[PDB]
Amino acid sequence: EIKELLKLGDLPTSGQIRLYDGRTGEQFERPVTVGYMYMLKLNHLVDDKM
Amino acid sequence: AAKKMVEREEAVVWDILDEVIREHPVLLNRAPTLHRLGIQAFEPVLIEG
Amino acid sequence: KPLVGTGMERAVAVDSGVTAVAKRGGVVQYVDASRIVIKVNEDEMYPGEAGIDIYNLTKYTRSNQNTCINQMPCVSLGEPVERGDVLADGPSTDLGELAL
Amino acid sequence: TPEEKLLRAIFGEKASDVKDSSLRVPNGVSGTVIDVQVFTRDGVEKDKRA
Amino acid sequence: RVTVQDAVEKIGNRFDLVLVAARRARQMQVGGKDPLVPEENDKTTVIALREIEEGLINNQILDVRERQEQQE
Amino acid sequence: NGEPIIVPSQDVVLGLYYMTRDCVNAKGEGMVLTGPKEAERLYRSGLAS
Amino acid sequence: VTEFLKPRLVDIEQVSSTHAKVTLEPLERGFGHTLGNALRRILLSSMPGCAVTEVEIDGVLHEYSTKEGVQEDILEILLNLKGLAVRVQGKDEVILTLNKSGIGPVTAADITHDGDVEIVKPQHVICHLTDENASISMRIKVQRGRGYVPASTRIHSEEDERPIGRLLVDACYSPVERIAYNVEAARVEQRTDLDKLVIEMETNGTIDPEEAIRRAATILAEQLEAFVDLRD
Amino acid sequence: SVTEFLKPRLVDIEQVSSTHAKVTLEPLERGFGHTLGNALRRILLSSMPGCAVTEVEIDGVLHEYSTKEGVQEDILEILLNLKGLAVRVQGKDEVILTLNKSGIGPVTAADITHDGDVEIVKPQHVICHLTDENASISMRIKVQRGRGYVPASTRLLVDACYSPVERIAYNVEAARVEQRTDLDKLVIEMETNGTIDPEEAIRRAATILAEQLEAFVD
Repeated sequence: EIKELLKLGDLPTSGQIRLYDGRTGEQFERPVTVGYMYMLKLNHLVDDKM
Repeated sequence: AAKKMVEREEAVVWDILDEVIREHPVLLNRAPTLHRLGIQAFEPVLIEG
Repeated sequence: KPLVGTGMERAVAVDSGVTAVAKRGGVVQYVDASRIVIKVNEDEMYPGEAGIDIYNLTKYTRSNQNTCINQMPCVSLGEPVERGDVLADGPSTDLGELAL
Repeated sequence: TPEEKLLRAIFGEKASDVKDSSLRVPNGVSGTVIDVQVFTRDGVEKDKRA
Repeated sequence: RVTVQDAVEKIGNRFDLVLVAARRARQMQVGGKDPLVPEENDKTTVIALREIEEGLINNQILDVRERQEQQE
Repeated sequence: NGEPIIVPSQDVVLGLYYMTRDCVNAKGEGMVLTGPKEAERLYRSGLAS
Repeated sequence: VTEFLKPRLVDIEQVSSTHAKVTLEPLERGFGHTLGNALRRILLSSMPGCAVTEVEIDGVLHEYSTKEGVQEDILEILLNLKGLAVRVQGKDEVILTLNKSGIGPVTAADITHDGDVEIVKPQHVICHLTDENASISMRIKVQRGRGYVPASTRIHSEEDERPIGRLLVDACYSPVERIAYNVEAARVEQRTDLDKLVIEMETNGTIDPEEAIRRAATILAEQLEAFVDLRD
Repeated sequence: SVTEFLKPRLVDIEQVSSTHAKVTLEPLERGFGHTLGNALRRILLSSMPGCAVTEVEIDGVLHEYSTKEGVQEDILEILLNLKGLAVRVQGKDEVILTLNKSGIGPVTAADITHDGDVEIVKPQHVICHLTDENASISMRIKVQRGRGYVPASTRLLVDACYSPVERIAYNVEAARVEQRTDLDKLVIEMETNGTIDPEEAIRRAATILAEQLEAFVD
């Protein structure tokens, strides 16, 4: 049901697209998983631990 | 005057500190010091953050 | 909001008291950044009452963990609400859904 | 001490006779003051900010 | 200086190296000396290891030089 | 035990394993190169895998 | 072998007011990716812009207040105003003024213009007035810059001084927001291996695409002119 | 200001040998070290004009692979030793040279005929060893001025290393002006074959991109 929902977009149904390097512009080969993880910000800051 | 200058952290005390920091190790140690490689000395390179 | 949620996110947001949940239905008489005035409908108005109830929002107050607790009213002017429905999201809530 | 009896006789500025236990922002934190609350004992009158 | 490998093999002991380089750095810092090897904007304890590296500071060379400083 | 403790741990070994593990039909098969300089010049220009 | 051909712009395709597809046809083999990626790094890195830097509001002390009769805090207003796209012409910093009364959404079109200061997106909603007797008064200090100064480093100590009611906004002076470049083979008559370069930039509106390409190429060429006669 | 950026105050060129340099550029704008050194590496690798051999015949010994007795080193290793030959050629775009040698000694790159425009930057570069008084070799090499790396499979044909730099690789470090340490520091390192010097190799390639930026700058 993810791949079917991915096919409702025009995104590749394996999950992985082909990413190009930011600095040098040549691609990473063997394509890379991208997507949207819900990343948190935990209550361990470096402003309170330094 | 040195105390008020480096409390102000003027544009010269970074030059004096990077002079001070050059070959002067810092003992970096992490807490469960099970063996002697839990304490090693490193030359410090000034980063921000 | 979490794009990939569990559907529990709305229930935990509402049941934790940090949201401002409409006790009765009605239409917003007035919205403000610190208060929401809900003109209650004739259905549930309890005939010895004055008509509206004022939700006094909690602005930039301090948490136990020294963070900020702040309520943003998500509804607009004249927007009809029901009872139970979220009018102001608490800290870490997007539209009455848990938003961590 | 000596070398203060010579220095405070040069510029003549007295001993301050009060010390400066005041409240300052701790090191590193830069913020915005968003509330000040003054609580007074009843025997003490008030001041202008209270 | 990264490693003291040439210095510890030029003395033969790792701890007496620390003591000898400490004595030389004390002479160079507060004792009043000049660096024997040219210092390439090094701190005082790196000049001491680069003087031990070139055979120019051992315990007996430092001691006979202390004899010569007493000689005047 | 006198084995090195500065063993490359996880990303370094994936890089060193990925670059040094062969493929049967990759681009630039069977060429003859004068040395490693020619090999890095061929790979970095995108002529060889 | 013979020599290198030199490119020039063949198309400035304004797909929208922001989205643009410039085209750069005559390029040598292997200069397509070089020029496209180098120009993407210059464009996404360092273009001049006019993000707002200070916002002052009459009756508001700090960013953590609520103005009476608006349904937003000051922080939501500042974060809306940080995304104010505005092109200023002859100036470098210009203090716009926002006065609005009555019930309504407060847009970017309600700002008193100057003639030499051009908002490109006037429907960018700044705040939401929700009372008839309530009204605001802003002083939106646009300032020309390049890159990204957070407000945490804009206040060095201070310029000279600062009153208790001047809010600072972390200015992202960067007009561009997305650069894609494709290198496709160029249809000319004489040669076959020559390839075109289509940069599909996505600005915020406050920059011309041909002007941005020329500014990036000027930056790259002057760094290369520092690189072109070395010193021993 | 937004008009100025930053510029390399220092450029100190270490010269480990004459065919090897390590160029450094201590102040530079933030993230610009990659967008400069990557551009220079791509130009020095794939579009840098020079000349080297492209094909050879060895007077009818045979085509692929080989069989030749009386040579000590293999053929497809003679092709390799010809591949590492770096020649300077004048406005003649293609030159065909004949290498004939007999004896037991190892034939060097000085055993070519001389025609003035062809210069051999290392005339002691061994092409073959002979070691037999009976056998001998006679080969017609074909130098030609070209663009990048043009292999044989994209074409007794040799791969051609037209580009005069053998290895170019940059690193990027950090530096500081007074308090600003987010800056870059390009530490470009390159080795040419001998066709040009590496200080001339950067200044020719950085020329070539500035010409490629002709119709947008002011």
